[PDB]
Amino acid sequence: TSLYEIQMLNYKYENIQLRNFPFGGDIIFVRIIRNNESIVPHGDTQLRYGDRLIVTGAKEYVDELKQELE
Amino acid sequence: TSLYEIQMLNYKYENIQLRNFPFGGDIIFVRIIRNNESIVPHGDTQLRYGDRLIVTGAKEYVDELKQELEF
Ligand SMILES: Nc1ncnc2c1ncn2[C@@H]1O[C@@H]2COP(=O)(O)O[C@H]3[C@@H](O)[C@H](n4cnc5c(N)ncnc54)O[C@@H]3COP(=O)(O)O[C@H]2[C@H]1O
Repeated sequence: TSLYEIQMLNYKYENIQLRNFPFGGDIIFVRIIRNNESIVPHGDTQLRYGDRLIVTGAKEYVDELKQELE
Repeated sequence: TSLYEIQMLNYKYENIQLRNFPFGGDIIFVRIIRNNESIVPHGDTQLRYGDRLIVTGAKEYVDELKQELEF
């Protein structure tokens, strides 16, 4: 698998924009599924509680990010 | 999530930075496969001749990118 899904269930990251997010490693947000819509994420895209994040990167950082976010 | 592969066959864009690419649409480069390895693309990342660009986004702009990069 190369596309992983992570739930954004951490209140500490609400309204935090991708351009300021402190990534656990080399990761790109491929899509964010929010309110039944699939968004192509960019720098000023803000995380929201309940977001379904579709991410790609090495399993390590993905796992790392997963722990912090959900 | 649809991903599309685009070959970087246009020397016009070689060495150009992702932060400096003129995007005319809603698109993200999910992966670049370069020198037999699969890499995660960022702002500094350069397009290099022969790159296999894996992209996601508005299909209309994917199509324009394919014109620019591999036609
Ligand atoms: N995979 C990709 N596909 C297409 N273009 C790409 C790209 N990765 C980087 N870029 C382009 O480079 C900018 C520079 O990227 P950078 O990684 O330095 O700087 C970024 C980055 O760390 C964060 N960001 C934006 N989108 C992101 C994403 N999908 N995943 C992770 N971080 C993102 O916001 C900073 C400013 O974002 P902004 O989009 O307004 O500005 C973008 C975008 O035009």
